[PDB]
Amino acid sequence: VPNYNSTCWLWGD
Amino acid sequence: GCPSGHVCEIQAGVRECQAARGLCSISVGANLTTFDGAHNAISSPGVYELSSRCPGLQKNVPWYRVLADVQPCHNNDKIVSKVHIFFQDGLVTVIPSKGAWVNGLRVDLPATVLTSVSVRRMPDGSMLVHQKAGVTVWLGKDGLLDVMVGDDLAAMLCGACGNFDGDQTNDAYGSQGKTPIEKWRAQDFSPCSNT
Amino acid sequence: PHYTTLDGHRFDFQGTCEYLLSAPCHEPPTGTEYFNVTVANEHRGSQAVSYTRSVTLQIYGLSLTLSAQWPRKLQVNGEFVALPFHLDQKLSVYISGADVVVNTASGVSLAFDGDSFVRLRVPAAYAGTLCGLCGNYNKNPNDDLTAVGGKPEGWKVGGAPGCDQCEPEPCPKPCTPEEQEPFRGPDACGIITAPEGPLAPCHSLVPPTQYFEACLLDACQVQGHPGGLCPAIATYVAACQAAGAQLGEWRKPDFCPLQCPAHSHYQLCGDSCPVSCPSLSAPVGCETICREGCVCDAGFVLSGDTCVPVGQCGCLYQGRYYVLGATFYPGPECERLCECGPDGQVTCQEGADCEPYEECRIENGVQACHPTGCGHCLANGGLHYVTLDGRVYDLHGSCSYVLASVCHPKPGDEEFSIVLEKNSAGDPQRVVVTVAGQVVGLARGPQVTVDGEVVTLPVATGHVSVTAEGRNIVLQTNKGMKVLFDGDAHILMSIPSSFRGRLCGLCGNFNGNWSDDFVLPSGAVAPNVEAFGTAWRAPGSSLGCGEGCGPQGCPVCLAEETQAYEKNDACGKIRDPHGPFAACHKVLSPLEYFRQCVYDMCAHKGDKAYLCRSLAAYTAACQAAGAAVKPWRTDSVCPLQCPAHSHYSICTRSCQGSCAALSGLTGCTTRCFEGCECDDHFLLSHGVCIPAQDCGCVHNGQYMPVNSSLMSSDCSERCFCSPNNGLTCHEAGCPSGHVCEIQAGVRECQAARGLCSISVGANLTTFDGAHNAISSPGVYELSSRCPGLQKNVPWYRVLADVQPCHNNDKIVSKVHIFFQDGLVTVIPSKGAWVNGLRVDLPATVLTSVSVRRMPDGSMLVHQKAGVTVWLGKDGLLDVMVGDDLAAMLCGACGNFDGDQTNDAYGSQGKTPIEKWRAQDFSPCSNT
Amino acid sequence: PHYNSFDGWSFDFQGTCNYLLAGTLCPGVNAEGLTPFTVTTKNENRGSPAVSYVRQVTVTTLNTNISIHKNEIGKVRVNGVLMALPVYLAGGRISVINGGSKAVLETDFGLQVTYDWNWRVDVTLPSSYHGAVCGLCGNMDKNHQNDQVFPNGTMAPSIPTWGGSWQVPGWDPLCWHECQGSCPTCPEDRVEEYEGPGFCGPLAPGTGSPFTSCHAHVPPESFFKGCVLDVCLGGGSKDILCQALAAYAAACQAAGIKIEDWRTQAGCEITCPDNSHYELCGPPCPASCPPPARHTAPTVCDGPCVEGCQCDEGFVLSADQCVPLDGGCGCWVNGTYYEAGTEFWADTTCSKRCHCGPGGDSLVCKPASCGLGEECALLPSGEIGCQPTSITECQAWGD
Ligand SMILES: *[C@@H]1O[C@H](CO)[C@@H](O)[C@H](O)[C@H]1NC(C)=O
Ligand SMILES: *[C@@H]1O[C@H](CO)[C@@H](O)[C@H](O)[C@H]1NC(C)=O
Ligand SMILES: *[C@@H]1O[C@H](CO)[C@@H](O)[C@H](O)[C@H]1NC(C)=O
Ligand SMILES: *[C@@H]1O[C@H](CO)[C@@H](O)[C@H](O)[C@H]1NC(C)=O
Ligand SMILES: *[C@@H]1O[C@H](CO)[C@@H](O)[C@H](O)[C@H]1NC(C)=O
Ligand SMILES: *[C@@H]1O[C@H](CO)[C@@H](O)[C@H](O)[C@H]1NC(C)=O
Ligand SMILES: *[C@@H]1O[C@H](CO)[C@@H](O)[C@H](O)[C@H]1NC(C)=O
Ligand SMILES: [Ca+2]
Ligand SMILES: [Ca+2]
Ligand SMILES: [Ca+2]
Ligand SMILES: [Ca+2]
Repeated sequence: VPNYNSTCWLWGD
Repeated sequence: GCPSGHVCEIQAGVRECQAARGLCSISVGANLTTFDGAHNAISSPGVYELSSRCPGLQKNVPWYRVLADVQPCHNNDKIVSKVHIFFQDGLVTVIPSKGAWVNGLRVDLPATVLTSVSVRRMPDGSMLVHQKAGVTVWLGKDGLLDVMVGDDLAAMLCGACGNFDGDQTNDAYGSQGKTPIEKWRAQDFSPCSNT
Repeated sequence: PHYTTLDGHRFDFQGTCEYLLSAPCHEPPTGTEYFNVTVANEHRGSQAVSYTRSVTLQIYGLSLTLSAQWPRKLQVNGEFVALPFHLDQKLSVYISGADVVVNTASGVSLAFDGDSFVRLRVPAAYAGTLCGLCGNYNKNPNDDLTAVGGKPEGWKVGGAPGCDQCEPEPCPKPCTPEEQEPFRGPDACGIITAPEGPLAPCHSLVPPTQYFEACLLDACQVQGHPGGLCPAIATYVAACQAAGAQLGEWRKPDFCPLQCPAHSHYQLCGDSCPVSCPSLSAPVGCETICREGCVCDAGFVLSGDTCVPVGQCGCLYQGRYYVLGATFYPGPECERLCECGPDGQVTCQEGADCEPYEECRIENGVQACHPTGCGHCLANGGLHYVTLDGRVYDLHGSCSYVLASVCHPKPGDEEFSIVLEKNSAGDPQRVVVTVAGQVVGLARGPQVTVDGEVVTLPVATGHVSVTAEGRNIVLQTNKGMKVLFDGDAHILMSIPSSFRGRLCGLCGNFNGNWSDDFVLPSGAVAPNVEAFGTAWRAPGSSLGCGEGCGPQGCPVCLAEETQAYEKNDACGKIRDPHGPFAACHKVLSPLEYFRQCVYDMCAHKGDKAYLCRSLAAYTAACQAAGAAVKPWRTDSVCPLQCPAHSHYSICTRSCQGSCAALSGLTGCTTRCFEGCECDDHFLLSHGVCIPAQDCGCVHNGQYMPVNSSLMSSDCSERCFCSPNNGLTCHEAGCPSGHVCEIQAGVRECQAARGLCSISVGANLTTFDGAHNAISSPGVYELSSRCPGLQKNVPWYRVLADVQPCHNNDKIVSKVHIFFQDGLVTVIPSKGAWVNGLRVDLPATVLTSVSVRRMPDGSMLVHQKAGVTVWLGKDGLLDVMVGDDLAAMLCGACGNFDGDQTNDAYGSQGKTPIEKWRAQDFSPCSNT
Repeated sequence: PHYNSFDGWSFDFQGTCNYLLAGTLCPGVNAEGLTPFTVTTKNENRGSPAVSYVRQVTVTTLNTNISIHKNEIGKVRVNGVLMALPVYLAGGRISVINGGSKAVLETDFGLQVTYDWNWRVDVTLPSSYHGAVCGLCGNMDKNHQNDQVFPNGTMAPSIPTWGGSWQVPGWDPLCWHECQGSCPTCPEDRVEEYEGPGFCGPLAPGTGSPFTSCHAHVPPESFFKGCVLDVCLGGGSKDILCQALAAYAAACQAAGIKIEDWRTQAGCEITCPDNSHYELCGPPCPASCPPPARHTAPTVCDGPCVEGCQCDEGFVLSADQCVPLDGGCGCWVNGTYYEAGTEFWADTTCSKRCHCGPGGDSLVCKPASCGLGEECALLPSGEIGCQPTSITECQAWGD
């Protein structure tokens, strides 16, 4: 499965 | 005057009864028309704020908050009983039938009062109050009222009329997630009504 | 005081000058700079002792100073700035708990809290040449204080002229060499070394024998002083916490409580790097030690003080943080009246350069245009007055007059008028001063009965500072204007405020020739001296006292004073140069007071204005300007008797030795006024002297004696104290039925003449006393000024918002006060509205309304010389008015001229609703 | 702060010390095709204990750590020296590259985690090892409700304790997951007043409001509550509003859709220096002379638009500001970038006081060291610098 390049975002405050 | 307010507008080279862009007619036939395409009845007695300079906005236009009573007044019309225009200096409430109670003192109708405000009973029987570079109120004999503002301000005020951007539903209860009490019911003049 | 060198040397000193503690011997070779710090000393409490006063750090071209006088604030290069002054690569000074720390790129790091402790961490690189009083960096205790000798006070910088000598007597009360202290017991000064207590950890970590012997000297100097107990134990506790230890609570309310500015609470282990206005925690090593101190809650330390509310941190213009609303004048020479913008932008308006004679300079911590002139008025004798300048016109007045009054209103100027009452029958006068719309009585016939508003004001401050400096009493407002009153007729009114031209009167401002050409409001041609008195009259006269002796034989005994001397030969023997009772003749010309001394009255007969009466005035008021007075009572022919346990002195710096820990001593003109000083462990307080047992109370600006019950403004109960334990400012709103008024000169709230109740159990008594309730809903006009009377009443047509609301029983729902300038409307339930927008509940307007929350949740309203209204948490309401408004107001409450009958409470018609009922906030009334 | 995991999950946990953010094998179970990694996040405060915001973000991969401490650049290298915008470690094709308003990295795997210089954090996998994720991101399996388990693998019912469970091993004094004492929660009355136009206004969903096309791609519903909550708990300054709006703007822009202007009508516009060409949509990876100037281009440089004051017009962008085309633009030494001759320390031994001649394509260094009673250990977020050996304390005791 090559189609789940994912991201993690941390938003300030 | 004219049945719909258009005064002090120099168009085509002269002052004329030509409609201005800033126009929120309130409860004319019990339907409120914002600066956009919107119509509804408040259906709630009290003093529900209709317009004011939105807090913290950059334009130097002075605070011009208004408060329209929803008292039934003449035969349950819910027309604006007293336009308590809380100008920055103080209350300049104007009454059609009786004399103006400006700052708590009854004063003569055809006289300027407070600062940069012109008040006068209409010869037909209504009462006009105007603010230079500001809002005006053409409070009628039968309670007809249109809050009128110049074209200079666009989406620079947040009240019951809301934005002037002319978007029909972006001011009516906003869009998606928002907390708009378009019927503010500010409680400084509103009764506590707690039980 | 005692101290330990970084070397480990323990040694002690007591001094009053300004010393230095840490200073490099020379300039550092490279990569570092001079950092010399100067330490000030004062004699505080008793004699032969010292508490530290200030430390001044000079490094990298910036002089940063911290004094005990101003808590948690920094002084930069002679001006007040904010403490989070983050410079570039240096001087990262910030507030750390009770202390403030100067941190630098160089190893130098200073920690100073005031209140008798300074710590200066010095890098190992700074070891070869360190010449501060802290000693050499070799860390050998024996080789300390070797170059300067055994003197622990040899190093000093500057200082007051009288620092060297404590008193003419040899510095009374050296402490007991044997330390015969019954307080060696663990009850007091016995918690720092006694094991199995709250200081157990450092009992092992920190050897407390070095620090214990300092506590015993505190008992010797003063018997169990809380002000001597609180500082030392904390001083040891801080150094103990320097090496981490989980200390127990050493602070007990019985032993030593602590008070802090608003919204600051005490914690033994708290953050050492709280976040300032630039919301950056100091980048230097933090959380190293959890220091004791006071920490703001739900707030941040703005400019190093005040625990400002969140997010109102102001402008960062030019790097120096400037607070909200500060008139920076950031540019040199007051070029621009820049104002700190609401959102951090530096709003700059090009202001004027101010009055030409004034100068823009830095003094008293702020920089702006300040007065540069100087003036003098004397008014020595009872009848005798002196004009503003020139010759003496010598009025023999006998009725209340006005010495000086403003004749042209000015924006920059302030209210300023001083009048001499003259008392009666040509006797010594009594002074009153009017400043900032307030009246203050400087002094009276007795030693001190400072009036102000509360007749009890021993040492008090406010917009004006009054000092009971020995025999005399001095007064200076926010702007320096010196007022003096010896108790006898003598005055010395020093007016340097350059209100040139705009002043007229007895001391009238018409500069020029000696004539001074006094000008009447209409026209002056000088008919006679009595005409000047007749023209100048003041209100409040009892009967309009006549002016002039019957046959005017009062000045004709002067002829008999020529036939025989019949005058002060001895005065001529003393005012003259070979009379050493006056050495200030260089300071002030004696030729006026000389013929004042000859023609006071018939100096040997008749009306008695004696040598005793008036001789002391000149030599007791020439101390205003610095002067040295040799004993005039050399033979003590006129004995200046002392109350008790006291000895007289020409130089009595009663500024020092005040019973309070507060000192608005105005600098005492940097001199000691005449007086009898108490001895031993003396503590002076408004005459009576007590030997250091009871003067343990001190407030923000008013000293409170033992068992005092001082109540401040707003009537929030009282700051009651007790010598054993107390100083707890109990807060409680004044109960209904009383108002915060000066009854017989007491601020404690009492029942005012005018009491128009509304919601005291739904009671409506008239100001007069007729009882009829509202019994109907609406907003009702009650305290209506009667129109067209031109009295002090405004059109504050109060509209009582008596609505059902809570429990549908017509308690006060809201208030509706026009006040001629607004529509102020507060609700006990939800907020306080001004102009239609709600504001913070504890907010007051002197010109409009005094709104503040009572502890139970109640709110009141009050006008400066105006009406007052109560509002309980649940509906409650009283209207307080002073009967100075005798009638002259017609609302629902009657006139209150003092007669029940004349108002007759609306006999022909209802005063509450038939009449005086508002309709502007009523519905249309037509269906 | 406000979180968005590798999994489809968002949460608002508050913290005081380092917590495990990302990583693959906390227990090391999957010993096949093994290239383990781990990244941690840390929360600080600036006056109000109600919430916390990101202060330093730390990662640890293939025997190499990385850290950003909320400033212009650097703190990532293991030796402790700070690193510039483009830099190549040269070991395992690792290179940190920072966008005009971003900061990403790459390796032989191509791991790319982008953290702004001020509390704006984003991670992106290299698709190297994607199987299991150890850290605050959670398992990152299709399901979003199973992400919260303890590092020991046990079921986690207490998500407030999850951060402490995954916190950096050791003792952290005064690190509370939740405000133990009384917490100054913002009043409900100010939220209606402050949510209006001019304060979290454009962020609210509206066709008339700017970037209405940006709403479809990225939902701002999470952003909406965050704006009100972190302005009402705050004092109410306008900077908080700008930083709240910019995050959603950048997110929805990098989602692919273009944005029309909103800075002018909202009153918040960046006073960027030098060329400072503010653009509604402009290219990422601005023109910067690579310290190698010959190595392969990062795969992330071919991407969507990003809102930021592009300086590339006229002068190029280098060393976090604008530098002219004849400017130094880095020293180019062993895949390492030295910026405008900031007189850096090359190594921890303190000998190399190397000034950079960036236009000369070489460095001029000196062999001196701190000494003088200040040994040259690593400073907190700084170059190899002096630190005093020992400092005593003079106690000026008072009565
Ligand atoms: C995942 O692969 C690369 C690595 O960052 C990325 O550029 C790409 O856009 C991702 N895949 C998709 C389909 O977006
Ligand atoms: C009600 O709203 C509608 C919408 O325009 C319109 O008919 C009018 O403005 C209002 N009054 C009446 C009587 O319809
Ligand atoms: C401390 O430094 C300041 C800075 O100029 C200097 O004026 C002052 O004389 C110094 N004090 C001593 C004792 O050297
Ligand atoms: C000085 O005397 C002259 C002569 O008339 C007069 O005009 C002037 O006002 C006097 N100035 C004073 C008294 O200050
Ligand atoms: C203060 O407390 C009571 C009040 O009357 C009194 O007995 C006590 O003696 C007072 N304190 C002193 C030091 O006199
Ligand atoms: C009503 O209350 C007021 C409050 O002071 C009081 O003065 C008055 O005597 C009361 N009257 C009666 C009838 O209780
Ligand atoms: C595992 O989770 C945390 C992390 O160390 C630890 O504190 C806890 O005691 C452990 N719990 C179990 C069930 O082993
Ligand atoms: Ca609209
Ligand atoms: Ca030594
Ligand atoms: Ca009466
Ligand atoms: Ca999952």
